[PDB]
Amino acid sequence: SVFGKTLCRALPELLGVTLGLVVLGVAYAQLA
Amino acid sequence: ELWPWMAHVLLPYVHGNQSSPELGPPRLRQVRLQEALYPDPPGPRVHTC
Amino acid sequence: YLKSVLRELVTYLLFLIVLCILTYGMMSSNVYYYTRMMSQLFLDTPVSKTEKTNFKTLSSMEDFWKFTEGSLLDGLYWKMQNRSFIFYENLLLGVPRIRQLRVRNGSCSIPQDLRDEIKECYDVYSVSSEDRAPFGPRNGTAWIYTSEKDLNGSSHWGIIATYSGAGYYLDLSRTREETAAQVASLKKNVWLDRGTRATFIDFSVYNANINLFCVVRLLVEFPATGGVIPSWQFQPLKLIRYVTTFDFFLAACEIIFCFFIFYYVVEEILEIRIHKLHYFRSFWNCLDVVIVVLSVVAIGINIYRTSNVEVLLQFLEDQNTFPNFEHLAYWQIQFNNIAAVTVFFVWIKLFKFINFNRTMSQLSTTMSRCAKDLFGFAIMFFIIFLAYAQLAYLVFGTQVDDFSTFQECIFTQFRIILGDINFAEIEEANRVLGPIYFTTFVFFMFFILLNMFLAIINDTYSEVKSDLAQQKAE
Amino acid sequence: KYLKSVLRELVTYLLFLIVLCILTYGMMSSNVYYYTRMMSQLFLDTPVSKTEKTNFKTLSSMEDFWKFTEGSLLDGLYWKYENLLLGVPRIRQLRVRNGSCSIPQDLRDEIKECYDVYSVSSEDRAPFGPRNGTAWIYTSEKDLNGSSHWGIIATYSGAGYYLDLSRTREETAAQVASLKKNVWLDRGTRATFIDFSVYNANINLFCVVRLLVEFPATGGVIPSWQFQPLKLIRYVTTFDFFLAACEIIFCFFIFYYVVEEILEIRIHKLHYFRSFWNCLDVVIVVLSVVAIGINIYRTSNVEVLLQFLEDQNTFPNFEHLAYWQIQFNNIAAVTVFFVWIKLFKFINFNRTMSQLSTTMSRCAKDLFGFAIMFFIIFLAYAQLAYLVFGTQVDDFSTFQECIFTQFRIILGDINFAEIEEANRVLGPIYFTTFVFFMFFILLNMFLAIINDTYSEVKSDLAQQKAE
Ligand SMILES: C[C@@H](CO)CCC[C@@H](C)[C@H]1CC[C@H]2[C@@H]3[C@@H](O)C=C4C[C@@H](O)CC[C@]4(C)[C@H]3CC[C@]12C
Ligand SMILES: *[C@@H]1O[C@H](CO)[C@@H](O)[C@H](O)[C@H]1NC(C)=O
Ligand SMILES: *[C@@H]1O[C@H](CO)[C@@H](O)[C@H](O)[C@H]1NC(C)=O
Repeated sequence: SVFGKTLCRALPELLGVTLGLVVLGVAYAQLA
Repeated sequence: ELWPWMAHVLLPYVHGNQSSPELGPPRLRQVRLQEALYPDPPGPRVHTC
Repeated sequence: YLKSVLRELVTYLLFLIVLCILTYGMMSSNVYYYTRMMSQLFLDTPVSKTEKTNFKTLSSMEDFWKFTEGSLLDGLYWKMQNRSFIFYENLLLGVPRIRQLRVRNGSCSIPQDLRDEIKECYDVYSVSSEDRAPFGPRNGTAWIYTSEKDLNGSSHWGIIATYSGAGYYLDLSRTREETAAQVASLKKNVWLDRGTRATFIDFSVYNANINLFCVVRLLVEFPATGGVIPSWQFQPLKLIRYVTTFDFFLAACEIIFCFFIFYYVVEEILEIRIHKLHYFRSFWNCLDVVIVVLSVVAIGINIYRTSNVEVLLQFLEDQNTFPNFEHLAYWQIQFNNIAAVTVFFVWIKLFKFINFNRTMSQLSTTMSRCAKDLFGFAIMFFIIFLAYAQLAYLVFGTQVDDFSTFQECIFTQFRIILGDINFAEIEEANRVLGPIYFTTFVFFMFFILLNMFLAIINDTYSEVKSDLAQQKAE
Repeated sequence: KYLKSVLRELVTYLLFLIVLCILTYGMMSSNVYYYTRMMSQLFLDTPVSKTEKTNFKTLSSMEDFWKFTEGSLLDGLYWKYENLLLGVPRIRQLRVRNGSCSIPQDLRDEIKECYDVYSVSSEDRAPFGPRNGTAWIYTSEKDLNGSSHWGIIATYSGAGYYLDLSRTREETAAQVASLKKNVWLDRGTRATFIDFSVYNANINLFCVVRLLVEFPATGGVIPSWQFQPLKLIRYVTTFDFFLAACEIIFCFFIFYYVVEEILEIRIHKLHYFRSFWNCLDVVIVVLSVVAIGINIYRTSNVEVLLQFLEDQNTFPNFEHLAYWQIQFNNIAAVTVFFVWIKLFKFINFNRTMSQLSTTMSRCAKDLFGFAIMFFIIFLAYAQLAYLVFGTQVDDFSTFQECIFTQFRIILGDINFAEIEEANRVLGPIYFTTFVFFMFFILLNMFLAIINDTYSEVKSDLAQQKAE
């Protein structure tokens, strides 16, 4: 039962990391 | 070269002794636009059509 | 405190990614290669052979021939290797139109004492003080003394040069031969005479290499007391509705964004009706409503802007010989606003910190420990990496063709890291001690040296977490 | 007291390292690559004939070899890259004798001879063909300065039927035609060597070239080549005087190191081979002593080639020089690696570097204990792949080839176009069960150890600092 709890609990952090990824990715093209 | 292509590979494919029964003749529906195009400067394509 | 912090936090994060995606999509900024070059080709050129009489510093009030028969003449007849060719990056479109705002007699009352010296000069913009008689030599309407109020044009309300709804103006032909003849006729005569306060012109462009529309407005405000002020307002406008496999993803993102705005607007009305109302002194309920209000805009603007742009671009052929095609000025009046409104809330929306403290940036600047650790690893990784490069260059120097020059062994090893091994001749060049190199390099680069980097990252994250927890729980 | 001795040791080590780095880098001239590349492109890429394309790299029959020895070989050797010949080329043949099986009695009536795979006990020492001269009479290994070669299939001996060609094109062509007219490349042949050397007076660089053709007992042809350039004057300008000075100071440095080591081991009778920084210093010293011995050996006899630029008429035996040059390079390239690695004891002066050092010194035991359990599974998969695919893929032919192929798979360089078609069942099973047990399980264990030990050591070190 823990394999679902440990994935539903860490969702905000994963979304934050993905947000960091996408903002750095759009920055990578904004200097062009 | 489209005309030689069709005359050489496609027409022998459609007809023949038995040659892959077709069930239907072909068609060549075609559009014109009416807005005559002009060739681009030298080079295949710059960005897009 | 167990649902919301786990619900609108996640919703806001997904909202953030969704908006950033079509922010990227919108972020074309081809102007730096399509409007900067276009402006330089139209505003950085010498009117004379070599002087300062360019568009940056206007030549003179009596330089009508020197100005119009210059870069301006290089717009109607742009001849390169009557014509449209400047730098092989733009073409012509529509029909030129130049407005000569002549402030004729009416500048000041003329008494019987000293009116014989001067009483009609280029004064401030007015109605009964503008061009009322021929602004100099003109047999008929060359210096047209008529008010073009019915010209379907709105005054620009310029600060440096006051703009009115009337003023002498004329258009050019589909080429420059007639335009040059008219300019010469008006220079031998007087139409842009000393009474002319400022001159205005508008133009369009095609630029078939990068399909778009360009709207340019040029203003020369030659003050009567001397000098001249240049103004160049040029901006693009394109239509890429649906031809590609990526813009459809942008349309889907826009639909998802509209659904998110609906979700946030159907959610905010309940916070005012059921929940106690007239309570906004929180600075947090304030952003929630203003963001939604601004987001409603640019949704009924983007659709309207697209529809209007498509409608205008549809009639792009009948202006070859038409009198005037400079009615697109109304379009930019919106296009820049949506260009501004879109950045008047994307910051504001990203300006929401209810979820995590703003002043707690002390753990985003004390992470220099991570940077320091990452530097004591690059000097412990390059020593092992250079020793292997030297060994490869000494063993495989003469045979492989990749470990030939020391500057090439580095790139070969980096390609090996990226999974681009060849191993067809590394082993062929030396049956023993050759595969040993590759095997030990792989074992020490992917198993024992790569993972210390991940351990460092892991420890940095754990330390940041622990410090933040200790600080916030103290 | 600690700082003074440590800085003295560090400065001495830096002088040693810089001397070694200058000495090794002054031995690499960029023209050696160009020379070998052009030699290979001339002798191995040009078509055998005008109307054919089967170059020496793609020989496919015992008849194409006879065209090569009259086509690209003569043209490249007796050119119009701008090199000149010295001595005379030599061609040698290794054969086996008839009757080397115990043929099964059942079908002994149909077949009549074996030419078994090459071995010392099955070599053909009897004369054959017209008993003219050396080309048809067995010559002992000792009579002719020979040694083993370790070809692709097996290691060959130094004996065999040899023949020395002539200097110009006509006589060599006539001799080759005479060999072809008779049956010199019989069905019993097992190896063919062609050896010679050139000077290329344009740039001072000897070149010793050896071509080998192998005929396996199952038909076919296997070509191989070896080109070794050499520079054996070494006294021409100021640079090589600087090089000699560096050589002598390097000898003095290694003398100082070895005497220090012998004194140290005299002090500590044992328990000296555990610090692991002495076990590496002794390896460096031994490697340097071997390198200096090889250098002395290969520089003692260099004059022998000097009386070959006088255009003699004989075969210059130059195998030892090339072999010892290769060996000396393969020793220098490892002593440099180890002396560079040894530098990991003088960079603990910082704080982060000290933590990394103690981390790696504290998780070495677990890493070594786990590299055994990893390599056992690795070898099990290697043996499985060798047994299943060891006949038809060509990537699992030998045993070590399986290990190298698996290592390349770890880097993500699988082909899978032949694994699945060589064995539709038990091949994909191997591929799938290999990725699940490596990228998911067995490569997430090194990181776990390195992730736990780093945190533990940082905690302990920080507590000690705050203690
Ligand atoms: C409440 C708590 C549990 O007790 C949950 C913890 C969630 C939290 C770790 C998540 C939530 C949003 C994430 C940030 C993102 O919004 C944009 C960025 C910018 C980027 O340059 C770096 C990264 C950063 C700061 C992210 C850092 C991690 C964050 C702060
Ligand atoms: C090889 O030896 C066998 C043994 O009897 C003999 O019959 C055969 O003729 C030999 N081969 C040749 C080519 O003579
Ligand atoms: C072998 O015989 C003699 C020397 O033994 C020599 O003159 C002759 O040319 C050689 N070749 C042949 C085919 O006789």
